[PDB]
Formats: sequence, C-alpha cells, structure tokens
Amino acid sequence: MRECISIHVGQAGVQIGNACWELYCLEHGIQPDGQMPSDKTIGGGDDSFNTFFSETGAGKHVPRAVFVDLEPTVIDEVRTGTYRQLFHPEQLITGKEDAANNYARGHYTIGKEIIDLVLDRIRKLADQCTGLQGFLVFHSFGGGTGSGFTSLLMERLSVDYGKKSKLEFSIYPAPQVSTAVVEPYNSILTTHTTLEHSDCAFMVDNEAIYDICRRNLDIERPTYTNLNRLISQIVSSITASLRFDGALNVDLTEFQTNLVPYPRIHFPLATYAPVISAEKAYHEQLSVAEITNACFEPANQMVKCDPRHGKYMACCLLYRGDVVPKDVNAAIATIKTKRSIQFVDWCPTGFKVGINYQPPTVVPGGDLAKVQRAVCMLSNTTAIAEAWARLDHKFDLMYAKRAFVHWYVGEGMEEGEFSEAREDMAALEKDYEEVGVDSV
Amino acid sequence: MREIVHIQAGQCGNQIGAKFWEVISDEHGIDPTGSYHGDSDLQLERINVYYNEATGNKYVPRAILVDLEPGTMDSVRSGPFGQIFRPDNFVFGQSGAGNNWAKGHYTEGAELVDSVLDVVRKESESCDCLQGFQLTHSLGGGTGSGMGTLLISKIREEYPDRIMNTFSVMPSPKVSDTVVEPYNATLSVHQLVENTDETYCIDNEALYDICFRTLKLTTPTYGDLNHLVSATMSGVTTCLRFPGQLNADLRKLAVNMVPFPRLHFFMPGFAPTVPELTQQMFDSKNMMAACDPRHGRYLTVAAIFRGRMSMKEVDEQMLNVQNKNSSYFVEWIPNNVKTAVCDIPPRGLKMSATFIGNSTAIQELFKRISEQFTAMFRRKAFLHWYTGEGMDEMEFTEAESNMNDLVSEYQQYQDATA
Ligand SMILES: COc1cc(OC)c(Cl)c(-n2c(-c3ccccc3)cc(=O)c(C)c2-c2ccc(F)cc2)c1
Ligand SMILES: Nc1nc2c(ncn2[C@@H]2O[C@H](COP(=O)(O)OP(=O)(O)OP(=O)(O)O)[C@@H](O)[C@H]2O)c(=O)[nH]1
Ligand SMILES: COc1cc2c(c(OC)c1OC)-c1ccc(OC)c(=O)cc1[C@@H](NC(C)=O)CC2
Ligand SMILES: Nc1nc2c(ncn2[C@@H]2O[C@H](COP(=O)(O)OP(=O)(O)O)[C@@H](O)[C@H]2O)c(=O)[nH]1
Ligand SMILES: [Ca+2]
Ligand SMILES: [Ca+2]
Ligand SMILES: [Ca+2]
Ligand SMILES: [Ca+2]
Ligand SMILES: [Mg+2]
Ligand SMILES: [Mg+2]
Repeated sequence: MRECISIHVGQAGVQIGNACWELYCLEHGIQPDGQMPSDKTIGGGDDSFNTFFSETGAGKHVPRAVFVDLEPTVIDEVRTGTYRQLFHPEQLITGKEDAANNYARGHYTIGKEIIDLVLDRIRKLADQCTGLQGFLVFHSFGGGTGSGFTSLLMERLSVDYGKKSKLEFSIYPAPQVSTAVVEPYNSILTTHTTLEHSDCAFMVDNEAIYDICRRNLDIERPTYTNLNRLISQIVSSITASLRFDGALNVDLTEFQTNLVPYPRIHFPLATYAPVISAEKAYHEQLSVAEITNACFEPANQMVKCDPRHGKYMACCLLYRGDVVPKDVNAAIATIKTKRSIQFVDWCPTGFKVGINYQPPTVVPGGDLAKVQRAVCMLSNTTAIAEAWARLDHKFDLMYAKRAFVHWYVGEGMEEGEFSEAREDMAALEKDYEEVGVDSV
Repeated sequence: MREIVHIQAGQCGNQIGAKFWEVISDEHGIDPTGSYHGDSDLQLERINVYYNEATGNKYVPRAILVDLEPGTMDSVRSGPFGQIFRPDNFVFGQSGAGNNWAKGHYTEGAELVDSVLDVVRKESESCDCLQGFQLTHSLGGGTGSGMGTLLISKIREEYPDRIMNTFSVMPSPKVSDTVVEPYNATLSVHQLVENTDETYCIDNEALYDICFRTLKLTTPTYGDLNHLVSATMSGVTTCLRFPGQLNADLRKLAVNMVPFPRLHFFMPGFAPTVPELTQQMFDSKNMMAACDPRHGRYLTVAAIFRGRMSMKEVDEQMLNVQNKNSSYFVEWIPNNVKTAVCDIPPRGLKMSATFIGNSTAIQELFKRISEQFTAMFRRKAFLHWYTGEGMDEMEFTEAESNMNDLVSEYQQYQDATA
C-alpha cells in the first residue's frame, strides 16, 4: 500500500501539520468531518490518497498522523478546532509540562514520561498499514520538544523499525521569527543526535520564509499561519507523488536515491515557484521555463544561502499542474547550458524530474494566489553548509563562556555531549567542503 | 510452432510492450477481446508464435507482465488492449525499486522472481517447440534493469539452449531523469553482454528528435515515442510472424547477425519511392540508437521491407547503398547485408522498411556510460544506496571492467583489415 505515517512534534511541527493536513483535505476533497463524497471505496481501497489517509466503515478518512507535544495548549486547539473530528483522540498526544526550550528536558526528563506512549500509538498506526514506506517527522530545531523529544523519537524509531525511511521537515531558527537565546544549542544537539537516524532532512530557514512572505506576498509582518501555509506547499509538492496516481511521479525511495549522494549529506535545499499574490497574478501567467528559472535564483530558497557560490550534487524538480513533458525537457535543457549553475564533476546526470497533473491548491484564506503550474525544486548543494556555519558560530559564542549550559547539566547532560555534538557539526562542515572539491 | 515467450518489466518495459501488443494485434487483426476479425488467412498462418489458442477461438498473448510497482500494471490493464492479457500473467509487487538496481536484482526483485518464473513455466510448457524469449525494459531504472537482468539470468538456467532477445532502452547522452542511471545501466550491460543473444539498443533522445524534428509533433509524449518503438518491434519480428520467401527463426537471426558472441548489440531503424526508403533507412536521422553509423563499420545488417513493392527495385537500391558507401561495411564478412520482404504492410502505410545493424559504432554508447560511471564511482557518489542492499564495491569495479573490455572489443574490429 506504500503508506506514510506523519509525526508532528512540538508547537511548530503541530502547527505545520495543521496547515499540511488542511491542504491535503482540500486537494483530495475531504470534508472537515472526514467524509469524502468522491470516494466510492468505502472502508478501504488501494487508492493513492490512502497512503496518507485511512478509511473507516463509516466513510471517515482519517490521517495517518500522530501529534505529540509536551504541553497541551497547541494541540488543544486542534481538539476544539475546525478539524477536531478529522483525527482520533488517540492520535493527539499531549503532556502537562513542556520542555521549556531545553533539549535535555525534551530528550531525557519530560520526554521519557511520554515516549513509550507515543511509540505505542505509532505502533497502532503501523499495524493498520500493509506496506509502510516510512515516516515523515515535522519539528523545530529551537524548541525543547521539537529538538529533544524528536531526537528521542528518531532513535527509538530506528530500534523499532530499523532502516525504514525517516524524513524530516525542520524549522531552522531565526531572530526575526520568535526565536530564543538557547535555540542554537538545541539545533546543534538535535542535528548531531539525528544525523545518523535520518535519511533526508528538509530544513526551512524561518528567516527565508519570513522574507518571501514579506516580499513576494506583500505581507508587512508575517504570521506563523502565513509561514506554515507556504511550507505546506513544499510539503504537498513532495508528497503529491504519493497521494495521487500518475505515470511520471517520484515516490519516496525514488526520491531519496536520486538526491542523497552520501548518507550524511542529506539536507536538500527546497525552493517553490511561483510564490505570488492575487494582485500580481491578475492578468499575468508564468510559464514552465519561467518557474524553472526561479528555482535557481537564491532569492527564493527555503534556506538562506548562495547556491551560486556552491556546487550542485543533485536536483529534483517536482512539477505539478498544467505542465507538459516537452516544456519540462526544454526548460531543464536550458539550465544545463547555464555555466552559472555548476554541478560537481562526479554528477554527470543530476536531474530527477516528475509531474503531477493535479493542479496546485490554495487554502481559502491563504495569501497564495491559485496558479495552474507550480514547481518545487529540491537540490543538494554545498551552499547549504552556509546555514550550518551560521548556526555553528552562534553555538561557539555562547559555549565558549558556557552560557546557559547549566540549564542542560541540571537535567542530566554532560558538557561532553555539547563538544561531541559540536565536533560532529565540524565534521559535517568539512564533509561539505570535501564533496565540493574537484576530482583528480 | 516456434513460439516466443514475451516478458516486459518495469514501467518502460510495460508501456513499450503494451503498445507492441496493440500494434501486432492490429496486424494479425485481433480485437481487445482476443477474437480474430481479419481478412487474410496469412494473418493466422504463424499466429501461434506470439499467441496461445484458447477455448472459443480466443487468442491470448504469450506475454508476462512484471513490475515491483503495481501502478503500471493497472495502467496496462485499463489501456486500449488491457483485457487481452491473461490475468494470471500479471506478476507484480508493492514496494517498487526506487531506481535502485540492487533492489531489483538482489532484494525486492529476488522476492518476486520465482513467481515470474512459475508463469514462464506455464507458458513454456504449453509450447509445441519453445523458440526463445524476448524482454522489453529500460536499463536506467531499477526494476526493468535490476530485476529484468535477474529474470534473464534465471531463465538461462532453466532454458540454457533457448534464444534470449531484449529490447533495451539505453541512457541517452543528454536527456536524463534519473541521477543514478549510469550505475544502473553499467550493471545491466554487464549482465546483458553475458546472457543475451540479441539486444536492440533504443535511445529516447533519438526517438524524441524524430517525433519533434521529423514527424513535427510540437509536444511529443512517451505515447508517441512508444509508437515508434512498437512500430520497429513489429518490423523486426515480421519474418517470425508472417510467411514468405524467408523461413527463419530467432536462432538463425542470431547465427547470421552475431559474428562474435559478446558483440550482439544492434542499432534499429525505420522508414519512412522505393529508392527514397533505402536512402532514409540508412540515414543517421532514422537510427533508434544514439550512435552515428558513420563513426564505425557495420559487421552485419538486416533490412525488412513490407508492402506491395517491386522486389527487383529494392534489390537494386540495396545493392547500390552497399556499393556506394562500401567503406562503412566490414570487408571480411562477404555479403553481410541481407534483405527480406513481406507482402503485408502496417496500418495506415503502403510501404515500410525496418533496419537492424550490428555496427561497431555502438561502442560510443558504452564509452559514454563508462565515463559517466567512472565519474560517479571514483567519488563513490550515491553508492551507499547500493551497498545498503548488500552489494560490494568489487561488483561495481567488475562491471566497469567488463564494459570497458566490451568497448575494447568493438574498437578491435572497427580497424581490422583483410
Ligand atoms: C529520459 O529522461 C527524461 C527527462 C525529461 O526532462 C528533463 C523528460 Cl520531459 C522526459 N520525458 C517525460 C518525463 C519523464 C519524467 C518526468 C516528467 C516527464 C515524459 C515524456 O512523454 C517524454 C517524451 C519525455 C522525453 C523523452 C526523451 C527526450 F529526449 C525528451 C523528453 C524524460
Ligand atoms: N514556521 C514555523 N515555525 C515555528 C512555529 N512555531 C514555532 N516555530 C519555531 O520554533 C521555535 C520555537 O520552538 P517550538 O517548536 O515552538 O517549541 P516546542 O517544540 O513546542 O518545545 P518547547 O520548548 O517545550 O515549547 C522558534 O524558533 C520558531 O522559529 C510555527 O508555527 N511555524
Ligand atoms: C513570562 O513571559 C515571558 C517568557 C519569556 C520571555 C519573556 O520576555 C519577552 C516573557 O515576558 C515576561 C523571553 C525572555 C528573553 C529571551 O532572551 C533574553 C528569550 O529568548 C526568551 C523569551 C520568550 N521567547 C520569545 C520567542 O520571546 C520565552 C521566555
Ligand atoms: N520509451 C519509454 N521510456 C521510458 C518510459 N518510462 C521510463 N522510461 C525510461 O526508463 C527510465 C526510467 O526507468 P523506469 O521505466 O521507471 O524503470 P523501472 O524502475 O524498472 O520501472 C527513464 O530514464 C526513461 O528513459 C516510457 O513510458 N517509455
Ligand atoms: Ca478510497
Ligand atoms: Ca469512505
Ligand atoms: Ca520484503
Ligand atoms: Ca517454485
Ligand atoms: Mg511549546
Ligand atoms: Mg517514477
């Protein structure tokens, strides 16, 4: 059945999951109560949208999702919200006390109380799957739950599910968008703890989406809702191949094999085009070749960095909507002629492509205008190391003076785990330099 | 009673094979239900080669449909001729191959391979005199490439004395949609070099150029490209499916087309006055493989003309092409260009010609893949996906060595003299 189980951890992951499953329902015609009139396969079926939704005998399409947060405020809104009966009570897990921006509390202290319960609920969803393909894990780097509990969950999932695919969607912190002083520590600790358990991680620099929303959509002062709705477009493009039937779509295994050249180098740079308001979309259409070119403009990346100063190692271009192969092949042909777009010399063939003819969908309320052709590019570029460097520097400034470290030691951690995690990051930075060097 | 067992694996294999059964079903005048409604008895004289005769005079292809992804099965079953096929001959998995050759060849495909051979045994044992097998598949993916060559290796164990043909879509020089295709192609070629008697090299970039530059289709699709490939597949097998002045099978074709066992990779062509067909047919612009014939010499050539046409006119025109451009033919294989003619033309055409060339120029293709393979393998790029399924680097080095040895062989006979 090729099912995929989504796991949303912490405020960011939960709230990002709210925008994704809202979009999914709009793309599949699922009502807030879960009823799907267009589905005649009542109680089950082998349809492509069943990879993300399970069916009940009463015609209820239930997300294959688990929501976990160490405090109940955020998920409580889901329990009383407009999609309250879309999910099952067992799928919405909450504690009483949060991790307090502390990785250690999310991983060791408050996390342990709830981790065994979370695995059991994930287990319950797995047993309903005939051919579970992998896990999607949405979380922030900055929060204590998103960093500490996610790390705990990823380690436990590797034991209970072995090498089964685990993909992340990670929110890289930024001062613009409600960050905290200790978030660099949490980002480094969770990255190091998760490096060896994640097969492909999709970072989203919250500063980048803040800028895109503030520039492309003319939103003076973006909100989390504005950002999440934009993130959901990228998540939808990546999972469209799995939720819809099609002859030219990219499943997860196909997706990971063509984008990750080495196990540790698994942080693709996401872009989406077109991101445009209704006022600009009025009397204006963009073509396949136009949105393909926009994917290589650093101004549209989901993570702030300069691909022009780095090297590409693999590009995945997921087209959707009114897109024809002939235009796709011509647009990609142009990119290969551009000497401004340099591939490593060990990547002679570096484009994975796909098309999902289902048209892009807009939330009724979401600042994005409804377009007819959209493309999401995911490129493994060395430039992404710039994001690691920025975060590593902030880690060094605080850690040199051991600022805030006592909050982590008080919860049972040792300073050795800080330096070990930092050394792993140093190796990763050197790894990105090594893969970018020309061959002999 | 020289039956052929058809097998198609992967998306490409099934999409191309499905269109192939549409083409010859029209040529033999068989409708989707599998009942004959044609005009000439020559459509049936040799029908048992590709079809089984079922109760009620319904005709069922000796076709076996394989994939690790069930999606392409459903497309076939719902296509124009979807209900022709035997339901039990759909052998599919649920996992897919993920463009990973090792998954198709060692793990995911190994789980399903026995089920496919069981269907082969049914079909083969129901044959008066099994002649051989033909496979349609891509080399750049994981199922058709990885599991396809695994099926070939298993079939040769059960049927070591039978002929194995393949129609292999090869990686194109500039158009690609698979990052790891050099790894998948090189691993497959090393299998094909050993366990196939004949391999037709098909290049999608050339097919696309024909559809766009020649046929003037502004938006070519895989359907258009598959139609060209299916038209060539029908043209190649015309002598096996229809009677005429030539009474030959697959083994005779291999015996006369392959002067050296490893050099059995052919360059197909298709055309479109009799003089103008033979002019087209030898043109680089009409070659299905992405290699210039002028960059080599033909070891052997086979040309098949279809439709009511002056035989003497074809003989004179063919002989003119040989004598006119004799510098592109090996001098030590006397009379290495043979021609056959069939009275039955294809649909919507009065005259047609199919080309089969065993040209040394095909080494250019194996050069390309080798250089692409080495660039990735030197740095072990993407390799962890293959070692994670249990492969060792030495198996990659062996394939690199063999394809380079194959390239070395082709250059040998491209400069040989009498
Ligand atoms: C082989 O790698 C490809 C790369 C590529 O774009 C870089 C394209 Cl568009 C295609 N492609 C696709 C397609 C494939 C995967 C995802 C989406 C679309 C569908 C289709 O009907 C046709 C005719 C072609 C095609 C074939 C040979 C050519 F020379 C030019 C175009 C194939
Ligand atoms: N894009 C986006 N980012 C968010 C959202 N909510 C929080 N963040 C980011 O997450 C970081 C704060 O961590 P949270 O995820 O909210 O904390 P948590 O996971 O609930 O863990 P606790 O420390 O226990 O509260 C900030 O740096 C924000 O940039 C959201 O809704 N959308
Ligand atoms: C009790 O409610 C408060 C709680 C907090 C903060 C705060 O001041 C704005 C409060 O108002 C009184 C706060 C403290 C400053 C920090 O850096 C010095 C920080 O990153 C952390 C912040 C707060 N986080 C953010 C993104 O503002 C969380 C802690
Ligand atoms: N002619 C043709 N070639 C195809 C088609 N689908 C895929 N291919 C070729 O095969 C490669 C992808 O491999 P795929 O068919 O998915 O192999 P699989 O993994 O075994 O199913 C591409 O590089 C294409 O060149 C098709 O429908 N027609
Ligand atoms: Ca259904
Ligand atoms: Ca239902
Ligand atoms: Ca299995
Ligand atoms: Ca058996
Ligand atoms: Mg919280
Ligand atoms: Mg695919």
